[PDB]
Amino acid sequence: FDRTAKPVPVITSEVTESLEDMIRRRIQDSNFDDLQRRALSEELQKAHSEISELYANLVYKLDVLSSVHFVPKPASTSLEIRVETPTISMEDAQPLYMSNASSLAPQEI
Amino acid sequence: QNDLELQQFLRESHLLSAFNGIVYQDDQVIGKARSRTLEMRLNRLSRVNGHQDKINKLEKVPMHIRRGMIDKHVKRIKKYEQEAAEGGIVLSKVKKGQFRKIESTYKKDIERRIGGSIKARDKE
Amino acid sequence: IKDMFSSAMEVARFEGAQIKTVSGIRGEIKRALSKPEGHYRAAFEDKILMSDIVILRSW
Amino acid sequence: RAWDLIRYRNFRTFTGTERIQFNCLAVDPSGEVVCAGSLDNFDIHVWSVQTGQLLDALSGHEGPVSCLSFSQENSVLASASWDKTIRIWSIFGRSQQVEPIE
Amino acid sequence: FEARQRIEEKNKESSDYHAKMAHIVNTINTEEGAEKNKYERERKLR
Amino acid sequence: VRKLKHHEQKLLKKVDFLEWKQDQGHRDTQVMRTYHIQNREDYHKYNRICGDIRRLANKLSLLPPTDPFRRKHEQLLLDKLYAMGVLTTKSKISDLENKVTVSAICRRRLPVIMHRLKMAETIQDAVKFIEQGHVRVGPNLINDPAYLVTRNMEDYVTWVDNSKIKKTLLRYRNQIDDFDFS
Amino acid sequence: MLRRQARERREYLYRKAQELQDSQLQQKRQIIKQALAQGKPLPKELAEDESLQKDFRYDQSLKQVDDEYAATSGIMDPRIIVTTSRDPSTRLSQFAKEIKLLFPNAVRLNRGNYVMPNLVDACKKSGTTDLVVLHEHRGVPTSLTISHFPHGPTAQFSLHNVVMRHDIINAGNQSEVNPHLIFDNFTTALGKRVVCILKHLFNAGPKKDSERVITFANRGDFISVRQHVYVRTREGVEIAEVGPRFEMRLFELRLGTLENKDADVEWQLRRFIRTANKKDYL
Repeated sequence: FDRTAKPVPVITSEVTESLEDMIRRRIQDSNFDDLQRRALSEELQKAHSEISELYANLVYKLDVLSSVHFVPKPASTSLEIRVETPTISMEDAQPLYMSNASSLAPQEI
Repeated sequence: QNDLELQQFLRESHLLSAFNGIVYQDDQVIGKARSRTLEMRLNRLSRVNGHQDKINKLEKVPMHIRRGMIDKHVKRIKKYEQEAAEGGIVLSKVKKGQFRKIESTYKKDIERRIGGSIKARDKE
Repeated sequence: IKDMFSSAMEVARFEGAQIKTVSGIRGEIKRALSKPEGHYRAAFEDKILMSDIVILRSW
Repeated sequence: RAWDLIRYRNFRTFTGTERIQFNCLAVDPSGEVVCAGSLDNFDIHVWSVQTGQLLDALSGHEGPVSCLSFSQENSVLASASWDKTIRIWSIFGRSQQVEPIE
Repeated sequence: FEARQRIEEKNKESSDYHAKMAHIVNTINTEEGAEKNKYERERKLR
Repeated sequence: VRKLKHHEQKLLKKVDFLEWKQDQGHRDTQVMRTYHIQNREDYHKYNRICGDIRRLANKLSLLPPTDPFRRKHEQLLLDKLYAMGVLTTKSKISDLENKVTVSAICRRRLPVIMHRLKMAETIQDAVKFIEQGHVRVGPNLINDPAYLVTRNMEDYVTWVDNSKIKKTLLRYRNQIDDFDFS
Repeated sequence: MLRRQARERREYLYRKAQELQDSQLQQKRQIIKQALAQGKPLPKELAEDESLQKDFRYDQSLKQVDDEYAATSGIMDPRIIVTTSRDPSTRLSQFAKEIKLLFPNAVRLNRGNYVMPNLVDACKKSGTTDLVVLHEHRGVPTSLTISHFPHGPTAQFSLHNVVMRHDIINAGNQSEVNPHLIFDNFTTALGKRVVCILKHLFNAGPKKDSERVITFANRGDFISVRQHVYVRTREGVEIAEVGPRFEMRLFELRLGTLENKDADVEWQLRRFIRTANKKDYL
């Protein structure tokens, strides 16, 4: 008679041996299927600058139109230079002050 | 003859000089040169298998201003070639009913509005 | 399924075989039931009826 | 982001991983941890202040976290959100305990 | 055991038969339709 | 205006007192009739922003096809407009010329969102309801029709509590609990 | 977040339907891309449509993990609940203990009086990612269902040759370090789908000297799962066997969570078709 599906395989010593030396080949070649943890030109530069200022103005009015529920800009690890100066001088124009330190730490000097 | 970059540079030498060392290779070609260069390449590729009544559609221009466009362009062409017709230089050779392609042809984008030749006279 | 076998040994001999009803509903015999002897449990393509006959084509 | 009011410098900036906009915050009394909640994310973002990393994302509200506050004495976090629920998080010391008050 | 053996031998037999029939079909196609088209080509000259 | 005879219609063909060429086929009127726009200048206030998007999209497609500035800003603008809801798919960049459209910005308005959420039977009913002050997004009551509802901000479009409309839908299914006022 | 998750799944399957609908433009844009690349003439259908080329000016700047797992693949570690069927036997509770020790970032939940709708709702608003529901037959565990929770897929498997670490001997304690993975001949697209499902419930990026490994080796639609520790000798690499071994067979894979069974089936085992036992990953 004909039969519908193949039966479940019996796990014997030969199939465990074949499977183990498969694992040994992979594990000595480090064949592991793991998950892996996640200037130019003058004309090109000024084309970039024009579409940059267009992009800036358009994003501003899209945010204001959207009633500022938006989704933020992705990420930017930028680079900031700060000179040393008194934090008196880093303040607003008024008669008083709030702190007379220097903007750089001792371990930054 | 089967160099592709060389022959593309050869037949797009005119509008690169109209809308510019110089750049010619794609990944360096800024705006209007890029749009017309890509459009010229797509026209030249599609003119083989596409139908001749469907590949080169003219922009719809009214009669009394398209005819004036053609008359002023032919006046420019006659003035240019008539200017140096007597000269011994290698003026390039055109066919019989076509318009001579000049610097105002490449800059004014005139062939989208007037075609390369009056196809009613070409048909007759 | 009631009577094509006389014993659970016979059904054990024939496990996994493909059967079908006369309606062409394909099926497979799965396991012999314990207390009624030649009775077994089969699984079909969908719900068969009480007016059907299953068939094990052998040679 | 964090601001030293001596040297007038933004010395720390904390972002998430999901690009959301933050609407309320709450700091530790013993200011190791800052905490912030959004109106489009349903999570609470828990950052260390000493290092800059994202220490945790507390989850369990089913509505936008409208308000956050740390208790000033026993340092338990209270968040409350538009799913009609105030929720009390014991963050510190092996608990990870959540008590929701409807 | 007889289940696994009978299933895999039937699969082998079917996969052999399909290869054999497809082989004889397209050998009759290729090396006789070339002659059909050759006769049509040398009949079009008349 | 009087159905000119044959010699008159032949003699003055370009005469038209209603449809002009500067009208652009009355499409401000057409889409403000479709989406029930109150004031006359909302079409053109949206048309300026569609022209901004398409001007930047032209000037950005005129960059070379492989540089990361063009690819980053095209993808970034595409993501922003999909998240806002004007664009319906962030896949292809020809949406930044073809599918960006005053009707798309108008479909994102509050009564149209309402009517698609089945919260009102027509856009004019939705206009009447949010003028009468039944609709809040989030906690705060929204009072004007022109309010643009982004994709994440349409999850919070509900009725105000103590609404008569909320009361009659709850009492239609007689799930009205008078403890919480509705 | 009920309405947000419903409309987010709605927008995702709208975008997926729009992709398969307008995926012809992707490949004919590819045709005119390579026609620009090597200067060969363009077909009549791609030659007479003027709108596609003036969209191609815009579209010339266009260009593994799949749509449910792609957003947070290596960014965020998983969070797995392991629960039994209902009123489980003690050997199923031992097996659920062993599966929660198999997967790191997995906890175990007592099952009794938990309806599957509000269980799924409690998980997918408490922030868990995967649910593993284990079914038994008089001790012997017979099925496991994996449901990925932000409206992801459920893969339902049967388990066949189950030998348990509680059943063998006091061989010691487990390791619980982030393991290495081995997937042997998952060759079809269903094979890659099942690989992505089975491996986005392990932590991303183990150590390079992480001394435990777990293998999913396909042998004719019977994924043998073993787990091994190793220590590399001077001549080979010595494998010791630790933790449970079984064979799982996928019989269903559908595209919603566990609660509905109104989700669209991506694949399910056609058992009674005429050519059933003739192909693998059928």
